[PDB]
Amino acid sequence: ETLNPSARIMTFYPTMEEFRNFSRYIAYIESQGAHRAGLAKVVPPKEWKPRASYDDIDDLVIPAPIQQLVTGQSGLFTQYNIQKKAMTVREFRKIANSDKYCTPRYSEFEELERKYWKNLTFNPPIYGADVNGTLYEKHVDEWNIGRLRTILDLVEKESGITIEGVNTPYLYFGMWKTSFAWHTEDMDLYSINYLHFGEPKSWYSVPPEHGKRLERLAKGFFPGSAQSCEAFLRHKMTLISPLMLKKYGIPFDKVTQEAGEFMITFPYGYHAGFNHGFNCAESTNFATRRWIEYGKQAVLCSCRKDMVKISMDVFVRKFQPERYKLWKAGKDNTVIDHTLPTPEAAEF
Ligand SMILES: O=C(O)CCC(=O)C(=O)O
Ligand code: NI
Ligand SMILES: [Zn+2]
Repeated sequence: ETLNPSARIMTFYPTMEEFRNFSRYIAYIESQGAHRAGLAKVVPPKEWKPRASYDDIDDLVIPAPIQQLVTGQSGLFTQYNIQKKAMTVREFRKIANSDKYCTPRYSEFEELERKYWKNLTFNPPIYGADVNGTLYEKHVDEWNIGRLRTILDLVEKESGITIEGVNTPYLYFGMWKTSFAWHTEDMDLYSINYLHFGEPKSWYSVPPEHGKRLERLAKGFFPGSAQSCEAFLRHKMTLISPLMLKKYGIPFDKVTQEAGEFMITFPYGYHAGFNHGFNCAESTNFATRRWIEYGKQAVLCSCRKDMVKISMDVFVRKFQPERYKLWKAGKDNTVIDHTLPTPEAAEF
């Protein structure tokens, strides 16, 4: 409980030498207590760039843009997705920067944040989300979201299963007021998010050690949804204002991600946020040894069946051989300490 005791969102500025080993640097920031906030920012070296120029993706296709309809009141909302026809990045950007959809004028972030929560349910925006692809140049070896080199790859490499968006990269083309609802990652994995260009992306995060409190709140406020899946928040449709969190004593922090910056989310870190205007982000999941225990206890959506589900078997057999027999029987009653860093952090 001694590292990052206030559990506030931390920001890191790795040197080029520190930057080169991804898994090692994650181990480092966890040794600093970064994981306790559920979310961390990493600012890459000035020298580092994922791609020389972004003026050649104009014809990139967004096959399934989503119009985000939001209904609700008193800081509690549900988001409904309407799939729109395919469109190109040009067409998206022109719509995004049009007077109908562009960022309103404002002075400070808190003003814009207020505008977001006041106008969430009006003028439904369009989000170019979940686009399969990468904007990295193929020769970039540092923090390449396409090939992060973590133990998550045991899913693809050993068992030959590709899960789109999970061990493959996703692109997100945002515009003003496009939202991502409160969620942890599938199987309570880590996620990494790089903002390639454009207006900022703002984030809310709840410390993993208080994630159960957010779940109780959500269940209380959406009792119908709670009855259908135990894990209805995994639907990613649930929006809850910071005013409501504050009212019910749920600790959280806020951070704004700027172009050229990484965000890292940690296992069982609930997060949500919105885009300030036209931008493009790239995202995927990854794992560390610490994640394995979260994966084994992750509570999954029960109402759908096509939901992302990863067999933990290969991970327990490889990294926890001494409890594999116990776990297969279902007698593994390990309790997770959310304040503990990943073992790989010992050297720090
Ligand atoms: O930018 C977004 O739409 C949300 C990304 C996200 O939830 C993540 O990177 O874990
Ligand atoms: Ni996420
Ligand atoms: Zn469900």
